[PDB]
Amino acid sequence: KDRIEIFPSRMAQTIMKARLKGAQTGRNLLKKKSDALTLRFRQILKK
Amino acid sequence: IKMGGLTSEQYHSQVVGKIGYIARCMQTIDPENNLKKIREDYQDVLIWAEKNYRFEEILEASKSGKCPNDLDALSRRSLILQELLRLVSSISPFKMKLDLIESQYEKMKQHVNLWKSDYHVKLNQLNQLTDYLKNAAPTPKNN
Amino acid sequence: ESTFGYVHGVSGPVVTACDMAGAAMYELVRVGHSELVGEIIRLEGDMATIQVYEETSGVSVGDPVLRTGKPLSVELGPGIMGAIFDGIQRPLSDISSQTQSIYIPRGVNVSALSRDIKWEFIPSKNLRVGSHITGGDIYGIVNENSLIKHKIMLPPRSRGSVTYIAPPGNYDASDVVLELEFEGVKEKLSMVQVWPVRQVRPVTEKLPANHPLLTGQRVLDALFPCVQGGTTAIPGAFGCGKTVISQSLSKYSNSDVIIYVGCGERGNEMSEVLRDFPELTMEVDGKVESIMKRTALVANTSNMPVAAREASIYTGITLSEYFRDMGYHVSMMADSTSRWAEALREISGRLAEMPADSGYPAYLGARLASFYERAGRVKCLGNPEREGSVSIVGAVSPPGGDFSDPVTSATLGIVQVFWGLDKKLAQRKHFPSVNWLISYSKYMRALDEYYDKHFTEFVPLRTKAKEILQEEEDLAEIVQLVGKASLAETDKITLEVAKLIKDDFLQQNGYTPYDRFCPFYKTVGMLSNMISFYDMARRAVETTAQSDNKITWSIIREHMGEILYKLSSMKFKDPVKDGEAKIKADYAQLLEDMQNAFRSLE
Amino acid sequence: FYRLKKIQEKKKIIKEKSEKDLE
Amino acid sequence: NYLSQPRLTYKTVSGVNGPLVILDHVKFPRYAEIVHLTLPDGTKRSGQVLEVSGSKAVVQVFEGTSGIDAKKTSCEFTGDILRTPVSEDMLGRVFNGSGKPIDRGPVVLAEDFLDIMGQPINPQCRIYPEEMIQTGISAIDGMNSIARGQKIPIFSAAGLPHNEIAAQICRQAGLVNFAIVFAAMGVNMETARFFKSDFEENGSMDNVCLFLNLANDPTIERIITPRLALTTAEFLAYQCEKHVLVILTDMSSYAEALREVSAAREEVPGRRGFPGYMYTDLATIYERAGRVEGRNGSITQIPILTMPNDDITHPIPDLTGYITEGQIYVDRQLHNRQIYPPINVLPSLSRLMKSAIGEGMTRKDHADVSNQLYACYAIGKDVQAMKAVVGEEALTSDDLLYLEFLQKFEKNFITQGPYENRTVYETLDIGWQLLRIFPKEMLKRIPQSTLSEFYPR
Amino acid sequence: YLSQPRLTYKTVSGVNGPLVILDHVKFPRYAEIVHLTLPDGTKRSGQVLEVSGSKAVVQVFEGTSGIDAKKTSCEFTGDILRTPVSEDMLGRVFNGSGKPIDRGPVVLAEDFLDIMGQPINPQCRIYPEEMIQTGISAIDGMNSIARGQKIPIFSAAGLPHNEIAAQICRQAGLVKKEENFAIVFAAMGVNMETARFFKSDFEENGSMDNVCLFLNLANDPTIERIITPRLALTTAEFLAYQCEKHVLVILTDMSSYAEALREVSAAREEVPGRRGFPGYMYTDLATIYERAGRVEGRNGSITQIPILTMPNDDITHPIPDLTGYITEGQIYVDRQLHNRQIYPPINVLPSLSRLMKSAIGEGMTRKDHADVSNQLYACYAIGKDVQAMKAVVGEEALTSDDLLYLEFLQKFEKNFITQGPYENRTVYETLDIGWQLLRIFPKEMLKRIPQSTLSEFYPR
Ligand SMILES: Nc1ncnc2c1ncn2[C@@H]1O[C@H](COP(=O)(O)OP(=O)(O)O)[C@@H](O)[C@H]1O
Repeated sequence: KDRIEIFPSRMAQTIMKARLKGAQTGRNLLKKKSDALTLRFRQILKK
Repeated sequence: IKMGGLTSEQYHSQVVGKIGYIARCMQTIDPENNLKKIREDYQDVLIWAEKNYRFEEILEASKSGKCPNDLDALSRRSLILQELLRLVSSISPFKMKLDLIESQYEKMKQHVNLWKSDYHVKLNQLNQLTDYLKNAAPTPKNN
Repeated sequence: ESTFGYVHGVSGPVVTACDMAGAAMYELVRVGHSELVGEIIRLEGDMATIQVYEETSGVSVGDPVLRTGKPLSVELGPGIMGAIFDGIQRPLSDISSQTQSIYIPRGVNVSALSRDIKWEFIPSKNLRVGSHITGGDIYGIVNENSLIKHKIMLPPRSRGSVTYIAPPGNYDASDVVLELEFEGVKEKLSMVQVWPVRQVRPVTEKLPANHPLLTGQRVLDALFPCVQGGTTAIPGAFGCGKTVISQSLSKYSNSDVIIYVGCGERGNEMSEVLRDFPELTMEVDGKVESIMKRTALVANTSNMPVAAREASIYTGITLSEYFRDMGYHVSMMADSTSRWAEALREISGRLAEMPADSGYPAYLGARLASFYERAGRVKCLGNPEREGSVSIVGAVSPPGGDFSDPVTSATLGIVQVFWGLDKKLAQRKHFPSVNWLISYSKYMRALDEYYDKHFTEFVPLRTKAKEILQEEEDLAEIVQLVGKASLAETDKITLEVAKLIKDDFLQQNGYTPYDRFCPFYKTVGMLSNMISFYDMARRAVETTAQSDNKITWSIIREHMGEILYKLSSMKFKDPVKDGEAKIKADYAQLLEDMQNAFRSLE
Repeated sequence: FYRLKKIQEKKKIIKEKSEKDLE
Repeated sequence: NYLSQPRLTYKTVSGVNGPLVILDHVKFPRYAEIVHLTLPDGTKRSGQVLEVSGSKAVVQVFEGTSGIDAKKTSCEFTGDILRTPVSEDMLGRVFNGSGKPIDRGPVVLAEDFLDIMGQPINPQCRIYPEEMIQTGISAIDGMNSIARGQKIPIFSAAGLPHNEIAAQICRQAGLVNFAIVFAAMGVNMETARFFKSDFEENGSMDNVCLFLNLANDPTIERIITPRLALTTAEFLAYQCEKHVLVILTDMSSYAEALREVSAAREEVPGRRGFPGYMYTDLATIYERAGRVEGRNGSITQIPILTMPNDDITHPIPDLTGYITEGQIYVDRQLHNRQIYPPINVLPSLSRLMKSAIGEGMTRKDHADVSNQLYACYAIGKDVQAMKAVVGEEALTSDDLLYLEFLQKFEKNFITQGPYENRTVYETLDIGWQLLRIFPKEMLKRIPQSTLSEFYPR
Repeated sequence: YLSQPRLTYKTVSGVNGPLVILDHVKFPRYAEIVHLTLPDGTKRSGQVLEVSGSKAVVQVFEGTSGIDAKKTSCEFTGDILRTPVSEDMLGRVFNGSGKPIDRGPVVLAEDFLDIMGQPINPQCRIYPEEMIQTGISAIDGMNSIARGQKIPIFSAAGLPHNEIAAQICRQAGLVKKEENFAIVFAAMGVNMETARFFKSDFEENGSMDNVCLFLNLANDPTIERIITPRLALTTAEFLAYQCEKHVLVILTDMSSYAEALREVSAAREEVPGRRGFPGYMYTDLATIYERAGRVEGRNGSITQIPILTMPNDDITHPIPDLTGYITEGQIYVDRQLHNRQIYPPINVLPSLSRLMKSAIGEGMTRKDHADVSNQLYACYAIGKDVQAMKAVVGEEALTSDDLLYLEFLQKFEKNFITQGPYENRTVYETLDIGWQLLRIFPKEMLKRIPQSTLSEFYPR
């Protein structure tokens, strides 16, 4: 539920830091996708 | 040694126990000595109690393998005789023909696991009803 | 030789003693002028280290330390039932009587059983002078309670032939009731035997477990069943409900007697038991009777001296094994094995031993293993045949609420049943808070024969219940990324019957008159209706989605909203007011109402 | 840290006892 | 009988290490006896014997070891444990951490001396607490109700208004005479004055005793500060039948003294480095509560603790959680929105509410209302968490009603004036006028009889 | 020959958890054994863990409770722990110390052997080659066990590793185109239901006339578990290397063994490895696990399948971790598959078998075996990846190929892994099922299989 339950280790710290960078990157990519579509959508509304 | 977690002394003590109890049960159901097919299927144990031996003498004979000494077999053998003793005790004013006991003994002896059987359940129901009525006061329910 | 040594030193619950040459490890030893009670945990020369079962504050160097030879042991006999004992077997009712205090004084030596009470003794009649007798033989009944006939029996170490047996009459804990001879040596017995709590009381056999430990809780008895003779754990964070499960089993179960073991627990718990259990009643043979007659409490509240938590747990199981040898289906609430493990942490810390995980001693896993495995269904010792059982339920309390806890980690390797409680359910006041994804019972394969004999429809229902309750979580991980509009109609039906089974079957408000208990017939009737709705709703969609005339979950809800409300209402049926036939007839009418409604949709 | 601290204290005790045993 | 034998005094300091001073040549040391130390400059300190071994007594010094000396330090061994002079004369007075007076009044005349450790209340004599206290606060009296003689802490994040909440309880708490023990450990002076002033503002000061240990007072005195408070509470309750309430303030600043002593002794560490005995030490505080047979007294405890990094699972709240009769939670998510008192009902529970409510204590509906309020508040948080991802367009009309329930609930049921007293009956009526937001049949926690008597009004 | 009489001491200078500290001892040996006689006259065996001058630290097998620092008569044997052994140990049950627990007498020795064994010269290890059909497709196909391989079953607590191991004991035998294993079984710290389950299953299958069970139940003393696996392996080496038997050795829970080393190591104040186990855990586990495999000039061979309760479900815990370094792969049993009702719950991905490639090919198996396994394994892995994608990017983002890997994953667990408790599937039937699953994809997708093997076995 609240946590991923990878077992506490330097392995898990490595993997979770990489997951955080992956998730923040994925947020920003999908936010860029949203903004690009949002700009086109607002242009379409005016048109 | 060590069988079921019992020490050697305890294991043989349980055996001597089962021997003495089987003998008591037989003497209880058959003070007439007329359940002879049943009696014969316990003569190997009953003899050590029919003889006036001391407890430790039967123990040393069991340690020497002279007495019967498989505690599980003695337990099954004991149970068969006990459930007949429960039957007889549940109906004391009505004790049935002796061959009906030896017939029901055959039906118990044939069973793969008498302890799980409906026979034991029927005896439990009889004892519950009987033991209550040995103590319950006069009422419409109890009458 | 001296009967006493002298306190060489003290550190909290540990006392070192000099002039202890010839001590035995785990010998019971009195400490101090006030005669504190303790047990030798280590030997270090002509010198000993004693774990003390009372707080040592006030003990002085050079105080007398009196040996006893005996290991830590419990008196067993008539007058156990309904009593409350501390972790060192002192009966709290008699402490209260003799002292008039609000508190247990340090140094009390009160006898573990009330040796002044003349009990009614009924010798077996089968025994007589010269008869052969062995450990576990019932030489007589005592009519202790209207429920529990006490079945006095020869101590397991003893064997011999009957020198004397007392006639029917009234006797006490000092009156000689039986005398044996063995190897020319006589041995008198009173009605009270004494047993070392650390030594397992032996048995003829430990059998497989194959009769459900009936419990008031629907989710437990249906989806994760315990069995008479089986172990169980209830790991849960604080406030999760594990103590109310422990109460509920004790209040309402098919257990013939309950030993409850308040090891390190909050004091109001013991007061609540002693308030409720004399007033709650079962029935036997047409006589209503107070359930306290079938219980005993071992108490050691959280502020009582740490060491006594160990003696408490071993007392609770040793009493349980005594009643097991009588052929009773005993149950025993080990009401927190983590607060026990914390007492083993404490003694280990004072001994300066090397800790395993989170400070716990390395032998913790071994102590817990050799404790829960004292459960079983057993061919008793001795001659009149009995099938007693102990069932052990341990309320593990994981520090921080996390099952990575070493007590949990050991306990789960031992117990055959896991009822893992979820704090998120307890926050929502969903109770009993059993997480159905992580919980399990290993006994299902044995119990399936009982369900086949008495409830042949049940195994299909139990399977469909567990599956729907898993499919909910499989759907949730999707829904949280896209929204509920993604769901197929089969999935909406799945979530709805999961919500019924969650909020109206698994949920149970165990203090209310209607959720107080739940018979199996009520339980299966509720689950049967809910799963009958699932199969019929699923069938209706599968039957019609092949066409433009497709049935949907919304169509069903709008045509059958009263049926959903009736299904939710099923929990409110009350066994005190409604007979089994009446509840079953209402449930049959729900099945018919559902069938006729679905027949109108199809 | 705690296990190593206790090991180090046990060593210090053993050293002290070993020097006392020179008498 | 009195201890007649003349006291010894030792210069035989033979080591000093952290807060410990190790004596030698001591004649029959007693575990836990108290020792007074005179420093070379004539300063007086006090300390408890923590270990004894032959001639050695390991004394922990309360007032710190700085200035203890291996030649000139004089240890007067008192020959007994830490007794405290107690009396009903301690009401309307203020004490330092170790129970010395600081209100400029005289030393307490003992009506008796009691052992600071108390005694284990016999589980047979203990009476299960059930007579409800109204605190006046709806988030308590409605959904987390407190019984007379309950122990139930207030958990808070740091900087939350938990002081004001405790002050309000000490302004409004009463049954459907009363006296207060208050203790504070490691409190800042800017808050000590607030508590002292509040008991004056409420007019209550004559019926209350304040034990104050401030953050710059000695840390080891915090170990005994709540024990002194409880010993006075036992004297007032069990010896004098007073209906005592005990407030223990920042049990966290107490628990930090346990962690310090643990590290200084090298005790086996549990989670976050608290000693293994942390649960027992907390029990030795928290179990001195509840009624006892024949005595009309009833020690109620409301400990207060700042949870570190706001973490509910931290050892301080978590072990307190296992011991206390449920817990009351105060939350930033309410306080930032100015929702005073910021009590979040949902994570809260009261173990004794089960028997403190319903006919003869409170109105018949109360238990059912409480459960249904948890159900709707919880579902409201769940649909709020849904809206925060997928928007209101994904929510059904019923899901938006649960979201509206959470909003209307926090603005009315929890939101209350700092001096506003609400009866349980008024709290229940607010509960029902919120529950009426849903149709009668949606109230799935409530029986049909309760709905027929209480839903339509 | 022991022509000199045994000494005996009442010089127990300390007793400390499982340790008894003797003093005034004359010329002790490391790993010598002693017979402690308690005050009540009862006997407990022990073994010397340390010596220094007059002092000897005895580990006590039957636990230390009741030992007394003045009365305890401690008898030294003069020698290390040698077990008796004979072929008469087949058809019997023993406690972990090696005493009988059936009604029968003590073992009448054909020889005495040191329970540590002796190092087998690496030159003389004949390499394992014959594959054993276990009867379970997940460990006959995608993984396999060579006769002489060391391949343990890792399992989390509560999982059905008992049913796996017993299913292997029923089914397992050589590939068909006198010979069956003698099964040596050792239980350490087992719950009673586990003891009953194996003890019953060997008798109910009727194979009991050719097996030997050492039982240590959870309520038997901790220290006995140290002997128990070494004792069993010594019986295995006697039967195999001196009597030509093919032996299967099952160890039921190496975690309850590792906990026993932890308990005594902690009591000794030894420097710990991770999680407080003795730092020597690796070499210690090696002296157990390495005692396996065929030897020069013998036909006899020991296969070990040790079983190991993964603590807290953690594959990286030191007990499974150090085991994985020593054992020639592992079979991993997973909570996830168990919760899904997949019996046996073998997660094929972390499961590995170092010898398997040498046990397969023409004349050993159907010639496709290696190729089919590699393809199936990679497909299951891609399956788990696309299963995560079904949430992270959505079902609507899956390609037709990803949906085929998802269909493969489902059908594979339902048919490849799921056995039932008695279905003794041949290797040949397993590869037929393998192809029947590979047939889901277009031929060109099967990049791990050579085009010759595809042309022979894909169009089926
Ligand atoms: N089965 C239940 N039915 C109703 N309320 C419950 C139930 N289980 C938990 N609660 C409530 O939550 C409280 C906390 O659970 P409890 O078992 O008493 O504490 P803990 O988990 O710490 O042992 C209960 O006393 C009760 O008030």
